[PDB]
Amino acid sequence: MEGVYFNIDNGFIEGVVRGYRNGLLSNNQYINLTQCDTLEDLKLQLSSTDYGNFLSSVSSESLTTSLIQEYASSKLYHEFNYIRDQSSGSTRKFMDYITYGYMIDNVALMITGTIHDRDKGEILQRCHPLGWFDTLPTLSVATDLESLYETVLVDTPLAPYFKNCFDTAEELDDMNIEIIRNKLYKAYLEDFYNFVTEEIPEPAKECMQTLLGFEADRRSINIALNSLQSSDIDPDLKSDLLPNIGKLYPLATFHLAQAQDFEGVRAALANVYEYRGFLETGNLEDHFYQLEMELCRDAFTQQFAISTVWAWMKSKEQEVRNITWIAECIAQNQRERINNYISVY
Amino acid sequence: LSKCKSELIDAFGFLGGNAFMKDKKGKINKQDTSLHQYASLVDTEYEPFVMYIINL
Amino acid sequence: FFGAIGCASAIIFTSLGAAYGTAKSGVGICATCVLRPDLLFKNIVPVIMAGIIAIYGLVVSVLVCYSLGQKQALYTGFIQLGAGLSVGLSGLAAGFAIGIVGDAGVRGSSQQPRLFVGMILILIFAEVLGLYGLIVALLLNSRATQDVVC
Amino acid sequence: FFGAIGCASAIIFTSLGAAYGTAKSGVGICATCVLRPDLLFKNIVPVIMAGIIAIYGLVVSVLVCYSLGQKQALYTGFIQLGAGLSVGLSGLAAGFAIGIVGDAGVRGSSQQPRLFVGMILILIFAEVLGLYGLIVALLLNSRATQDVVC
Amino acid sequence: FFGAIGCASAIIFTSLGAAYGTAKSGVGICATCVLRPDLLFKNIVPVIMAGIIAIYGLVVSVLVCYSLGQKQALYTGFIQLGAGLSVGLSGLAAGFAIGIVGDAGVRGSSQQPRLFVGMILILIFAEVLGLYGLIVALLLNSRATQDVVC
Amino acid sequence: FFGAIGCASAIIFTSLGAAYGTAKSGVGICATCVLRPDLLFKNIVPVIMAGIIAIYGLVVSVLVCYSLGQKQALYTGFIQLGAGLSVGLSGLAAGFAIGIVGDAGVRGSSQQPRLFVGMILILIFAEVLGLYGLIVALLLNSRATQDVVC
Amino acid sequence: FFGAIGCASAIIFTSLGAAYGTAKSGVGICATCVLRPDLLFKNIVPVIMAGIIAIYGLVVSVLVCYSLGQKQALYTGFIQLGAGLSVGLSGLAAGFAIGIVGDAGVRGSSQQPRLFVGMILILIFAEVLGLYGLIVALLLNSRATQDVVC
Amino acid sequence: FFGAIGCASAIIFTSLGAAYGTAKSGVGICATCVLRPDLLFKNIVPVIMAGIIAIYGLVVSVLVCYSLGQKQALYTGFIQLGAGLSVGLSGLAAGFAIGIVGDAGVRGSSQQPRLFVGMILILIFAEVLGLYGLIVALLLNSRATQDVVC
Amino acid sequence: FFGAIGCASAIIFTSLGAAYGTAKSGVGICATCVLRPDLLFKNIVPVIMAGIIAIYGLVVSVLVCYSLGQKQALYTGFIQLGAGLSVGLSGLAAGFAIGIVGDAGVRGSSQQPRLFVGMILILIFAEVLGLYGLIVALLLNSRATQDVVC
Amino acid sequence: FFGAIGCASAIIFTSLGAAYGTAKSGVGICATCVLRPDLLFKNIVPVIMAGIIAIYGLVVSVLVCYSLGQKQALYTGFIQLGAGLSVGLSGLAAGFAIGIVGDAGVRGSSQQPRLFVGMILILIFAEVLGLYGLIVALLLNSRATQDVVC
Amino acid sequence: FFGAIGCASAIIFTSLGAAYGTAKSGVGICATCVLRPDLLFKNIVPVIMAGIIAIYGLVVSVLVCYSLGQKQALYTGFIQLGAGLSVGLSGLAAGFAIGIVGDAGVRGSSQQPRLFVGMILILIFAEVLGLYGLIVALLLNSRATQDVVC
Amino acid sequence: FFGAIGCASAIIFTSLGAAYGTAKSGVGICATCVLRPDLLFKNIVPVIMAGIIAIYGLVVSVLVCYSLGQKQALYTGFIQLGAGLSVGLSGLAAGFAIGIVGDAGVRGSSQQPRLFVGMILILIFAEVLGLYGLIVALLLNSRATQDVVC
Repeated sequence: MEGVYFNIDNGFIEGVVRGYRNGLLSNNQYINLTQCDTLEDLKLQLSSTDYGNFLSSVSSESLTTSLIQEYASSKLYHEFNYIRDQSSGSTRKFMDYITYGYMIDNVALMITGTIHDRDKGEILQRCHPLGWFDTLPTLSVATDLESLYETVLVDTPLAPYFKNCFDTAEELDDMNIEIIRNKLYKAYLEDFYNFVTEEIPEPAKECMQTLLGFEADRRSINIALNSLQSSDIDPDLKSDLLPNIGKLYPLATFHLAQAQDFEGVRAALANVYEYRGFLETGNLEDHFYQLEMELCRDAFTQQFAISTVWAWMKSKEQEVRNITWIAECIAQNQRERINNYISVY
Repeated sequence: LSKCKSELIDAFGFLGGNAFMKDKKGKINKQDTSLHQYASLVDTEYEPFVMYIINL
Repeated sequence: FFGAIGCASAIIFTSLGAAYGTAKSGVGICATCVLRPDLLFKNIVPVIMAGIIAIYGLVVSVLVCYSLGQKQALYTGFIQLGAGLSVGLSGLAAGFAIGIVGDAGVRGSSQQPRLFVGMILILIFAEVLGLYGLIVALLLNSRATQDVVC
Repeated sequence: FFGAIGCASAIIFTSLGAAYGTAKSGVGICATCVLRPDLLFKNIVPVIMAGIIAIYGLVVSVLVCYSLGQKQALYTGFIQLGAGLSVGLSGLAAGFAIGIVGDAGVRGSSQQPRLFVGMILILIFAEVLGLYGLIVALLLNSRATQDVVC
Repeated sequence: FFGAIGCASAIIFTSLGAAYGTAKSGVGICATCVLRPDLLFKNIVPVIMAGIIAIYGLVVSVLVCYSLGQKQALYTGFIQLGAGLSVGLSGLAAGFAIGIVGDAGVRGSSQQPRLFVGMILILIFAEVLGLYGLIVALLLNSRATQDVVC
Repeated sequence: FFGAIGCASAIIFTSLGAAYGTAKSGVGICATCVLRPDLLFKNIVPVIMAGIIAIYGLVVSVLVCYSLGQKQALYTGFIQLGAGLSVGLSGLAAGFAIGIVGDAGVRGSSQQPRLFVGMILILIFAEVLGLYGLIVALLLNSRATQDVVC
Repeated sequence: FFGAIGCASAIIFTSLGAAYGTAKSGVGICATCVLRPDLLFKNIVPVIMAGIIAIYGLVVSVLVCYSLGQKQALYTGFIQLGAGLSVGLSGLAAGFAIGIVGDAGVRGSSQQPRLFVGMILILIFAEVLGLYGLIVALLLNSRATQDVVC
Repeated sequence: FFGAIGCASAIIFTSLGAAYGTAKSGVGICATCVLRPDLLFKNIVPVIMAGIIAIYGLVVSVLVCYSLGQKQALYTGFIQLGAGLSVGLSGLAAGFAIGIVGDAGVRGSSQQPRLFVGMILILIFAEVLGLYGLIVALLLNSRATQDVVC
Repeated sequence: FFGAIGCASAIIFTSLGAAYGTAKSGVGICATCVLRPDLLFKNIVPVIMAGIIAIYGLVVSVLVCYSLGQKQALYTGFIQLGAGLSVGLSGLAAGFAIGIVGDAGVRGSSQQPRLFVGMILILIFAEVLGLYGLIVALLLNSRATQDVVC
Repeated sequence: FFGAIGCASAIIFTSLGAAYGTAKSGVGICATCVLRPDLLFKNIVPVIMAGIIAIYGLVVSVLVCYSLGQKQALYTGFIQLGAGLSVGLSGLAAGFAIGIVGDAGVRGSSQQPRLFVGMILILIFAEVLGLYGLIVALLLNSRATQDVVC
Repeated sequence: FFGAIGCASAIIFTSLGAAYGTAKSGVGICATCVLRPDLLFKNIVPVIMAGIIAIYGLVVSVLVCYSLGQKQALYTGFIQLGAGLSVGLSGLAAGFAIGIVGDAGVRGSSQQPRLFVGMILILIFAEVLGLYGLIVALLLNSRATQDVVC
Repeated sequence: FFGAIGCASAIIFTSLGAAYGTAKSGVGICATCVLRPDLLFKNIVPVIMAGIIAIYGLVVSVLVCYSLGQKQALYTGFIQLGAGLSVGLSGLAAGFAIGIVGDAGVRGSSQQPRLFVGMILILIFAEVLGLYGLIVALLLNSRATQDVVC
């Protein structure tokens, strides 16, 4: 069930994550942060949080875009990067995978961007496994498939990118930018489930398990909405096939994920859930954030568990994007859009 | 082809100069590595006398 | 005989309980320190709970030594063995509780050091699992000697 | 003989029961308490349900202890053993029911503090198992005294 | 001798079984109640299915106890033993089944609170197993009558 | 003797099988019930299907109970014991199969009314194994028994 | 005696085989039916292909029942024992095999209605172990029996 | 006796070997059948290869029966036990290898139809292992047939 | 006694060994052949390395057969045992080596046609063992037979 | 002689404990030094705290070894043997706790070495669990040494 | 007897080690061979090492084989026993070490020709175990049968 | 006798220890040699640290080997047995430590030339363990041996 814990590494991680809870950002924290219009009030409310620690250090009243980026560097290295080193066992492996999972999509965007000329070393904010001076620039400068192998071998544990990289070598998706990204997202859901499957005899997942399944579902719907108005290229991998065994099946998830907008799969997907799969971009985005963020907050009550660490990473990316949206608007005297509409962030 | 490439290299390579002479003999057609494939363009290795291999 | 084994069984289980306790807790202390290094005075206290389990354990063991019959019997052994067990695994069972409640409690201490005291109270509730076994154990040791020595 | 290990069984398995229970809830308790600091008072009452199985367990031990005579047979041993088993393992399983709900019940209190008392009634139902074993153990214990096969 | 252990067998498995049902179901109750706390009355009906199993066991157990004679042969033994077993392990499986359904049916309640009558129906079907085992065990004892199974 | 254990094993394994079945079948039925709330009548026929093995079992056990004596030999014992196993295990396997097919098959019911009869048909293939197991047990039991003094 | 244990092997293991067959085949069909409900009549033939062995095992066991007396000797026992084994594990082994091939093939069916008959061919070839076993056992049983010495 | 085990090893193991081989082969064949549907005949050739192992095993077993007396000799007995083993465990091993090679080779069938025979050349290499078993077992049977003269 | 089990071990172990080899290598090869169908011949030569272990094994086994039939005792039995084991362990272990080396060496065979001889050489180091088992065994067989003698 | 097993157990289990403590604590130290090499001094103090268990183990052994001579009573054997186990497994368990906290605290150091003295203090509390055991054994050993009458 | 288990032990374990050593190093060697075709001459040396372990083993086995006979006294028996075990289990570990360092070392061959010689140096340190088993077993054999067993 | 196993344990386990060490330590070094092509003399020292343990081992092994009898006394024998136990499992424990730490300690070299001495020191703390078992064994061993037939 639970309470059979004896992991050296996961205690250490959890203690650090709990110390952060004291200063964590919350739905309350955001609700107060939107009301502002003056530079000073906003500043003051934020200062006690984990992100707030950085602003206290360097007191800045312009709250420009660049300021936000520096803040992300400092926090991501401190919260994620340093701690992994000091971990071991399956706690290190599991934590590295979820972080790497974001990585898979970003690396591809830096590499294709490079062919087009984007940036040769500069990477921006997002949950990542390594910093902007460890592995990610070495990855970015290269335009050929081969080099991507050689870099990946250096950092142990072996990235999920290695496997993904073999498939993409043979052109099973082409060089068209969207078909690649959709395949990497199918892969990202698939590997996470498997890593969960191993880890499950020791913790207790209800909320986590139900949320991971809903995350998948939302992703499938995202890939459909996008490839709509431009057709879905079904021969190549651009649509999600996912283990379900409930209402949906492998056959069902594939219909849903393509551009087809087929209702019978939809009836299986939701009946009482606010998201149903609409041809409206905005509405789904509001719902996605709220739904995704709940189950993670409830999950924090679990402690010294594999369940808690997953929820925390997943919350931090959603947190990053929120903060970015609020600090930019107040710098230039205007209100927020998305932050104002939802009450759960 | 493998035998041909070697005999010419041994025989004529000396005229181009000792500095010019590198051993990375052999040929990999599979994508497992990109060494072992001559061309003056790359700094990895060089042809040691004017030789082009033409594959139709 | 088994009476001697009685001693053994007691000294091991209760070590294991308390070890396990101190292990988990300790990792919580280690962890708390890196964001807030001055909660030590509160933090340390969980460890000391599991340590007091052994001292009650020790009295039983020594008692059993003395209470060995002449060459004993099959029946004599088994009373002594049963006493050894009682304090031992009741000892382990409190010790295990103390490590898990404790560890969560020091992360408890991290965020609020004011309602840390509420956690201390949980810790104490688990020590009674030891005490109750200790009581029995004493009574088992005494029964061996009674009946003009069993 | 086997009766002494029966005494052991009782106080040990009921304690493992209470350990896991106190443990599971404890983890949830610390989490909820450091966010809402007025629910400490509620928290105490889940914990104590698992402490109170042990005190029935303690009594059965005491009976059985007394009921050991001198140079018993395997047959007399076995009767006494069966009683100790009954309260040990019902205590063990009951203990479990108290922790699994308890933890979850800290999440319930938090979101709905009106329904603190609703959770309590749910917990009372696992206590019926402690009552059920305990009784039966008494019945057995009384008879069980033969002191070399009646 | 094995009669004591018969009672014990019954008291261990059924206890485990109830505990499961209470545990599992409860966890689901707590979750559904954060959305709706007027489904308190409906949610309670799944949880309580497991606890009543043990009361049936309680009839049989006390029976077997009173039927435990002061001297027993191997044959008297297996009948009392076999009898406690049957109610214990039917108890285990019934209790387990009810816990799984009980959590799931409570989720069923939350989204649809008018098919509440239909979830209750699902549950009763897994109680039937507990009953058929209780029956068999009781009858086995009563018919068999060695010397009223002494 | 080994014959009494026969009575047990028959009703225990089979109770397990069905419970397993009900539990699985339930988890599916409650989920499908938010897609269409009219599937009550269809729902009831998979869940309950596996539980009709046990009532057979109960009958067979009662035959055996009455045919018990005061002393069975090794050779007689082994046949009674082996007959119990027959009903218990077929029960155990049928139930397992029926809850898997049963849960998945609700999705099938829901979407396509017309193939409800087709789901029922998959399950029924397992039921045959429960009927013959009872058969087989009866016949065995009849030969073996000759009552007391073997 | 030793024969009844034979009858036991046969009727347990082949029931288990068929159960697996139906389970694996079943879950596959249930998935397919909510997109293709015309292919039911075809679908029906893979599942029931593992059922036709199962009916054979059941009969074998029923044979052994009739062939058994009050008691038999060791020699008569051993061949009957060894005979039940043949159908029990060959039935089991085939039953499993037909289910795994089956499940994957209902998904092929879904994609390619026309080639249903080709899935059936793979299935039939696993039937030889089972069938061959039924024959061998049947023959052994018939010959063995005379009660006491073959 | 040791005869019964001879029978047991040969018919259990080799049956599972064949099951393994077919299952595994099946999963590949069913994936592949949608892709290329007329390559059915070729696909079919691997599946039946593991099926012929069983029919050898069962013939060895019918003999072994006859070779069991009731005189009981350990050393004549042991050759029958030892004989069964040999075709059993060799049969299992051919089956385990054949399903792996069989599976991987249907991918071959799909892509390179023409060179399908290269898969066969591989597959057939694990049939040597059955011949090796067959031969050795037969001799051993033949020696054994004496109805265990003590 | 042990001597029969010697026969048996030889056949059990070396079959399985060779299987393991053939499976592991097989999958790699079957996969590879789709790139270039020209490595057919090359690829087969690794697979045939595990085929030769077993044929040696048959030569030692067959000898033991002739020396068996009769009721022996300790002296023949243990020397026959030791011979069985020898062909057994080399077959198992060399068989094991070959499949590992073989798989990774399928990449070696593919890219390197001139370091193909190197690939053979690794495999060829494992074949040394097959010889060691066999030579020692052959010596053993001739000496073993003395018949009877404790 | 059973005292020879007692000397060996104390020094074997504890050396393993000491082994485990140093293993863990080591992987942490080695990393921590490359990050900040200025924490060498601090980092070393935890690892050797877990090698103090080992030093006690040796002493018990030395004392007893000498008192064995070549002959003692059977009864004497059994107290000394049991003495040895006490220290041994108490060691083992104490060694686990010192390795876990030890490991985590050098990782604590790495981020913030201010409270380096607080990691150390926890480890010292776990050294009491070895101590109290180390005492009990010494009492047993001397008394038992008398040739019947402990 | 104890002689037979001396013979079996030596020939089993040292062969495993060698097979393992060869297999493991192979995995590395195949991979490096494709990347450069020029490192053949180094690749051969790590792999072949674990093959020279098997030959020292081979010697012990033969020695013991000549000494083998169960009408020998127990003293020969136990000396065969001690010889078998020594070289076998060291042999096995020696094989492990040679294959682990062996795998890893292929990276060291490829980049730095110069520091190939360091890979060999590690490997020479793992050979001491082989020596250490072989040495005791040889002497042992010299005692069993005087004159190095001729 | 029971001495023979004393011989076996000693040489076996101390060999296992050395291997584990050489292995684990090896992997770190092979990476470091291409990460840094100048720390060769530094890398070499950790690995060879475990293997020296064997040499103290060899001493005890040779002594007890030569002094074996046909039938040795029970009392005398175990004293021989226990010297063996001590040395084996001390070498093993030490060796286990040195390899986990060992692997870790190559990182230390790699990044920090100056803190080379601190990596070694952690290794040398576990080395005491090996020594101490050898001591305790020696003592015993003096007495135990007395030439052939102790």
